[PDB]
Parts: sequence; C-alpha cells; structure tokens
Amino acid sequence: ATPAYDLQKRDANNYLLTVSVPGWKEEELEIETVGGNLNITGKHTEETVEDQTHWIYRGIRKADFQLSFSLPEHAKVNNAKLEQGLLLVEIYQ
Amino acid sequence: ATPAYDLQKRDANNYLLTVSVPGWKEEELEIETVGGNLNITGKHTEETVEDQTHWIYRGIRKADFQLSFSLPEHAKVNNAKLEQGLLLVEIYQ
Repeated sequence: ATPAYDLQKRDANNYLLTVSVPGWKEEELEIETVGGNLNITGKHTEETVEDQTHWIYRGIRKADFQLSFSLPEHAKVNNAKLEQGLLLVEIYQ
Repeated sequence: ATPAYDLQKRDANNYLLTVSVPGWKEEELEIETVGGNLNITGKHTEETVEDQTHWIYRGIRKADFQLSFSLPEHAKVNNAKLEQGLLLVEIYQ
C-alpha cells in the first residue's frame, strides 16, 4: 500500500507533487534528490507497545513507503511543505 | 468511498475517534450530536474549474461523506481537533 498522490503541471517548467500522508510527522519523512531521481521516503517510527484491548477498530493503516520520480535535467525541488496530511513538493525547471 | 477511521477506548468511560481526512479544511467538516448519534459530515467545497491539462495524474480522491456513531447515554463530545490530516474526536461518558 503506497500513498496516493497527484501530479500537476502549473506550467511547462513547473510541477507540483502532492502525496497523501495523513498522520505522518515531519521527522518520518525524507526527500532527497539522488542521481537525477527525487525520492520521497516515509519511515514510520520505532514501534510502540499497543494494547489491543484499547483498539476497538483500526481502519487507518500506516506503512513505510518510497516514491521515486525522475527529474528532468535540470530540475530542482524548491520546497516540500507538510500541511493537512498532504506533502506538497514543488519541482522547478 | 468513506474515510478510514480508528476507534479507541482510552478507558471504560472514554473513546477516541480518529478519522483520516487528508486535504480537508475545517470549514468543510462538521460534527453534531443529534438524537443520541454523533454525525461527522464532510462536504467538499463548491466546485472549482480544473484544467485537465494541468493534471498529469490524480490519485487523490476527495468525496463528501457522513459517518454516524451512536453515543452511549450519557456521552458527550469534548473536542474535535483537526491535525495532520486527521480528525480526532474525544468522546467522554
């Protein structure tokens, strides 16, 4: 199960990547540009003991992921903002 | 497609409802207690013209929903906090 995402083109030299990451903290998320690819990695935290009695129902699943997007030469990631359970990454030519 | 949720029991007189609502704004969300049921309604905003050329890929779907939970008599909703794409509702006996 990989996060849903959207990819938009704001114009020909710009892209906006939106990744659905509800419940993810900034420290669990990493973005890096390596060998011309943009890698977005979610590594969900060191486990926690969970009393299964306290859990009545668990419909929300959170699993580590890695998304990879080839960047056109010579594209740069300008910012990555985490807001409202969404990771927004602007990619500029 | 209804939002995923979790339901936890913090102890016997307390519950925590967590609803996955990434990208939802506070103005699109409503919680109300009516006839002993807790109703959580998401009504996604007045449409916007969307240039389908700007959309390369749209994996993130956002659809209006309504979740309903019977409250034990005499339970109250203490707060509803929207944070990190999650709606957290504490329900107290």
